[PDB]
Amino acid sequence: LICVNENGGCEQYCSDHTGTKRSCRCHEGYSLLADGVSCTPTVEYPCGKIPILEKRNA
Amino acid sequence: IVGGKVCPKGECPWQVLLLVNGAQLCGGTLINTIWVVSAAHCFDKIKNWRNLIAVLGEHDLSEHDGDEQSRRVAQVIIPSTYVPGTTNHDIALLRLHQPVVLTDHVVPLCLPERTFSERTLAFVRFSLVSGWGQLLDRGATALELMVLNVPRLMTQDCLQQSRSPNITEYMFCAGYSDGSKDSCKGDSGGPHATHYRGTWYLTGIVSWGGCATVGHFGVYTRVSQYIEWLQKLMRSEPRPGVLLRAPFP
Ligand SMILES: CCCCC(=O)NCc1cccc(-n2ncc(-c3cc4cnccc4[nH]3)c2O)c1
Ligand SMILES: [Ca+2]
Ligand SMILES: [Cl-]
Ligand SMILES: [Cl-]
Ligand SMILES: [Cl-]
Repeated sequence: LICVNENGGCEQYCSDHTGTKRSCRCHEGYSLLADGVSCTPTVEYPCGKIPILEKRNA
Repeated sequence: IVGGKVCPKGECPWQVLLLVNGAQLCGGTLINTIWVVSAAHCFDKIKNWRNLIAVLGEHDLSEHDGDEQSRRVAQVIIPSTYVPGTTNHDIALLRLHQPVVLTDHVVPLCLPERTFSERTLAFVRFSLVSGWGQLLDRGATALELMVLNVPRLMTQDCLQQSRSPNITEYMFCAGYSDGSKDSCKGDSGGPHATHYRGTWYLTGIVSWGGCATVGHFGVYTRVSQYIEWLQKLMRSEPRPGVLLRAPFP
C-alpha cells in the first residue's frame, strides 16, 4: 500500500516506508487501532469532531 | 457569508470571532487551546495591537448565553513574505494570552499533515466556510454564525471558468460563479474546513479580493503550504511585542 492512493487506507495520516511498507498515524488526542488504520479519540474533545453531533448519534 | 445558512449553535465550534475595541474585525480558526489561525490582511490597519480579542463559543452576537470565552491576543505572527494590502501569503498565527477551555461549544479544528492535506484533502470536493460576515454584497453583517458549502477548483479550472490578482500556489479557488454563494467581507480569516472519514480539517482561510460577484470565485489561502511553518512557530517561545514577522518558508 501507498499513501498517495486511497490514503494508504489510513483514516488519518500516512507514511511510506522503505519497502512495501506503510505506517498510519493519528492526530494528537487519538490513538491508532490494532487494524493499523483506524483512529479513536483518547480525549473528551478531540480536534475536528463536533460534540453535539457525536452525542446525537451516541 | 452569502447564500448560506445559520450554523446550528455548536456545529461550528472551532470558529473564532476577532474583535478590536469591541468591534468585529475578522474571523479565525481554533487549532489548539492557545492557537488561532486567521488572515494576515486582518491586521493591516491595526493601530493598538493590545486591544485585540478572540472570542470562542460565539453564536448569536445579540446575546450572552455563557458559552462564550474571550481571550486577549498575545501574539500575531505573520509570514515575512506577506505584503500588506495584498493577497499572497494571507495567513496569520495568533497566540492567546490564556488557553480556552474545551467544551461542547469550543473545539479545535485539526491542522493536518501536509502530505495528507495535499494528497487527500485537496481532492475532497466540498468544504465548509463560515462567519459573521456580510449576508449580501454591500449588505449588513450577520448576527448569527453562518455557514456555506463550497466546491473547490483546480487552479487551472478556476482561471478558465473565471470571467486582478493572480491565483498563486499559495491560494485556491472555491465556490460559485453565479453570484449566489460566497464568503464576504467580515468573514476573512475564517475556516475553510474539510471533512474526511469522520473528522474535520483546516484546508483554507477566507482571504479577500467584491463578494458573490458573477464570473468570480472565492479565494482562499492554501493552508497546506504553511503547515510546517505553523508547526515550528507553535513550538516556539513567545516574544515581546504583539506583532511578529517570521520568515517563510
Ligand atoms: C482595502 C480594505 C480597507 C483597508 C483595511 O481596512 N484593511 C484592514 C482590514 C481589516 C479587516 C478586514 C478588511 N477587509 N476589507 C475588505 C475585506 C474583504 C473583502 C472580501 C471579499 N470576499 C471575501 C472576503 C473578503 N474580505 C476585508 O476582510 C480589511
Ligand atoms: Ca452570544
Ligand atoms: Cl486572557
Ligand atoms: Cl524558541
Ligand atoms: Cl506591542
